[PDB]
Amino acid sequence: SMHPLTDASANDALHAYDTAVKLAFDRIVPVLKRLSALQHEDDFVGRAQAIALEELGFPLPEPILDTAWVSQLDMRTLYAWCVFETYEQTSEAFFRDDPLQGQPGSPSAEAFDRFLLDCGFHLLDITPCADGRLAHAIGFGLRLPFSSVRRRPHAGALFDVENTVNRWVKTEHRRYREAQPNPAHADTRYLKVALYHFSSLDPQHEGCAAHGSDDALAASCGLSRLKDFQQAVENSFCCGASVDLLLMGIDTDTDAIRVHVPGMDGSTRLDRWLDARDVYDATLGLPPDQARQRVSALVQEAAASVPDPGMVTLVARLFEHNISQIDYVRQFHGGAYDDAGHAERFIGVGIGFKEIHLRNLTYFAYMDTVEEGAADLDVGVKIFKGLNVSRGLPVPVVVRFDYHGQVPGARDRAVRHCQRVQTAIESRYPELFQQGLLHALLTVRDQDRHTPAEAVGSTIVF
Amino acid sequence: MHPLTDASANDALHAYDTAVKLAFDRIVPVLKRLSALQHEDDFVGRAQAIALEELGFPLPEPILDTAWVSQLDMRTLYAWCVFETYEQTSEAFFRDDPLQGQPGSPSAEAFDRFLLDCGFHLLDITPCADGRLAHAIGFGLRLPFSSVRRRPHAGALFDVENTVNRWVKTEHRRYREAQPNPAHADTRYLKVALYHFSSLDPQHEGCAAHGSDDALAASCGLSRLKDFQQAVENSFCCGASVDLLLMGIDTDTDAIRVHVPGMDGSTRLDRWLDARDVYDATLGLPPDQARQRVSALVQEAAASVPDPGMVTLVARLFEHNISQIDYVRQFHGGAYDDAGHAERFIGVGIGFKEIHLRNLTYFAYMDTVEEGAADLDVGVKIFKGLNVSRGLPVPVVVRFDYHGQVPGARDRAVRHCQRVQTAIESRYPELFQQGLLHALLTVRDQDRHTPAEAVGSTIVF
Ligand SMILES: O=C(COP(=O)(O)O)[C@H](O)[C@H](O)COP(=O)(O)O
Ligand SMILES: O=C(COP(=O)(O)O)[C@H](O)[C@H](O)COP(=O)(O)O
Ligand SMILES: [Zn+2]
Ligand SMILES: [Zn+2]
Ligand SMILES: [Zn+2]
Repeated sequence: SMHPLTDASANDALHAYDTAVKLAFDRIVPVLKRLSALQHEDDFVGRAQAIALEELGFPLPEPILDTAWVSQLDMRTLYAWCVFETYEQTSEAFFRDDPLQGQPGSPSAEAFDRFLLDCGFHLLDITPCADGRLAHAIGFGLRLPFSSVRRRPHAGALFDVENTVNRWVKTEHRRYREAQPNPAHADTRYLKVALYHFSSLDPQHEGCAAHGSDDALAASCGLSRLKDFQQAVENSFCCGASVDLLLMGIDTDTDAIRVHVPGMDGSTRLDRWLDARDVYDATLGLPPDQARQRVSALVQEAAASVPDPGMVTLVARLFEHNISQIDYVRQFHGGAYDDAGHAERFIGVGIGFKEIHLRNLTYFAYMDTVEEGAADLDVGVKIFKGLNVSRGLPVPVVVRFDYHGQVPGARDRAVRHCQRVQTAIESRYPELFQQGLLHALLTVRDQDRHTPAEAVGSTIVF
Repeated sequence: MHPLTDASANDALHAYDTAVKLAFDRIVPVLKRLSALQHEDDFVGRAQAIALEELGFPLPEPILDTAWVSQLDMRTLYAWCVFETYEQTSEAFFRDDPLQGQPGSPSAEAFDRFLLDCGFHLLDITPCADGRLAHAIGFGLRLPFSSVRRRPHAGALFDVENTVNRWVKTEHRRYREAQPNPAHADTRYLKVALYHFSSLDPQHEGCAAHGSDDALAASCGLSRLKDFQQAVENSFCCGASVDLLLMGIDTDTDAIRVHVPGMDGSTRLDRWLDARDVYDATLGLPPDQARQRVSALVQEAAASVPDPGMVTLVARLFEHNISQIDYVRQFHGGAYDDAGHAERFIGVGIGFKEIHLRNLTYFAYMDTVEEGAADLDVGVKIFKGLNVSRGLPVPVVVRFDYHGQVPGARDRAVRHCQRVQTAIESRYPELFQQGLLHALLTVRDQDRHTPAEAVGSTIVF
């Protein structure tokens, strides 16, 4: 890679990972086209199974192939099935092989938690925008181990203030009772980050659709939620409780971040920021340790007003990491992603997917209640009415809910919550359903341990 | 062949009718060939090449490129092919003038002069909208299309009040431009009502707007004619009148019959002069005499002493219709086998300037669906038997004329078309959702002689 701070080996491993997962999804349609052409031939059911097993790595539903002759092979359902099975194998390998090398207990996960405490933060809770183009922001954009971070995605970065406050009490409680992540009377803070995005190449149409592609607006709402969380904590607990804040954006064309370096008490400005492109150039010609020393100087000078020193160290580390992602896009994507808009393979709805860390793989819509999250799901369906329905393909929806395995009943409740979402989806797009253009897979994840999600129902039935 | 038949004209018109009808009827056979090929590797390539050869255009690629999922969407291709065929048909009408009767054509200039000599400064014709009469002007009466206002209506029930308004507009143009002639000149506006009947099966193949009763269709057509005249005479001072002509046509043979009127439009409903008796009466005569005998026959069939120019003009229509009688004997055995409805698409809105062939278009006049949905429902039921019976969609072409001098009239017309489309999609949601009904939106600038313009479609990509 060109920049002396860039992790060339990591760019290689990351690039192979992205390429392999995308290829698995992209070979579905060529395989299914080939199958469609065989549906009148002699041993089609047998032939199809062996073809699918050999080129997709999993079989197809026997009763679909069996019943093709009545009307025709139901490719819409087969497409959904294959997307679902590919999601499922992808997901499995994530938990089993740790492609990002960031699982709990991994060297880089423990290391980042240690560095974080060294900067005076005992938990990094980041809300990116739920835009599928930001799904790699943690693992690729900031090169952080995914298990060292609380990732809480929302459309336009509008996280839930009340639930954040509660995550803070939980965190405080484990500090008091288990000294995890650290002792309770250590001088560390909860750090809440909001991460907006924008398009340098098409600043006006390809930005954050939840804020009308107005960069200034997405940054303002993002900061406004940060400030509310901070105020909520101070007003809700005795003895000067507080949190730290960080506002950031990322360019969906180049993956370069920009940061509004705050001053000690959270003071940040919306019109001033440090851009990673600018940092990258100021250091491109230096030895690593001198480049690193310049990043700190730049972050320090860029502070809205006198900043907290740990904040400088952490923020400097994020720029150092993003530099690798900047070279990544330059070295693998001509300096600008050809898929500037939405190109996602399936819609994910419910709780953020622990295991999705790839750009443009999943259009995510958060929803804890259906009658509360329909809007974002609607934006996602209309996106896919273009990506998929226009090609004759259905809209593959993957429902997710985490649960605490160590709580009796929790798994069954989450499974029953998956089903009310499915029931709600079926009511809401009744036409798309009827026609075979919308399908749902239900999944649940024991968040109490590092284990694969598990499928617990589907709109595909035999 | 009759001594008065224009042989070569009969060939040219036949060559035209068979050409356009071939274009439309080649569609199904092509789509049948494509359907057989949709599992082959090079399907898209082979289909495009078949369509170019056969229909002369290629197909929407999205529909071919995705046939492997749903299967090949024939209903939508068929509609799209009918629309594309209509566009090529229509564009070539204005480009090539197959009838040799556009504005400024020698034929049109000749006939405009002849109408003036007969004492008439405008010829306004309402045939029943029935698809079996769309060729009445160009084939049946051999008139240049542009020398004539054609105003079709179900059962020939034209708008009395709007016709008076057309008379007013005509006089005004005589006053201000002396076009077609000075206002003081002793000419009259001529309104014609053309009803039809079936000589082979009079009980069921007649004018369905009037229950296939010949008398009712004849008498309602006259009722409108009288009412128009009475309306002019009552609404303006001084002279203020119009001339009238009630005619029918047999849809089995294309013979006309004229109720020759007295000078003041005195028309008898029970007595007519049938072109078949004219035909037989003059068949053994050399042309010069045959023309004389047609004259004396029209003179003698008048209800009371006729106007001299009316006698001349009606004699010319008989002389002209005798060729069309020979036409149907030559190329249709003396009786069309498509005795009934065999139209290739529904047309709604204003009459189609460019449509002049028998059983090509089921036309439903309407300003809005809210009115004349009855007339549209009739067509839709018919195309359930013609197209939905065999799995094909019902193709609708909406047309509105607008004055391409009024600023924004084109815009107004386009929005009028979409207003109709919404109303149609609401009237037949079952067919529309099952993809068994599609609409093409066309507007035509009626201030000059250019082709209509396609402005939207239910087929969407
Ligand atoms: O970070 C999140 C939230 O969203 P995402 O899955 O996108 O990261 C997970 O809940 C982690 O497992 C937290 O760890 P724990 O549940 O043990 O506190
Ligand atoms: O009656 C007609 C033609 O009847 P049809 O359209 O049914 O053949 C009109 O005189 C003109 O054509 C209208 O406008 P324009 O002068 O532009 O043609
Ligand atoms: Zn087949
Ligand atoms: Zn966004
Ligand atoms: Zn009729």
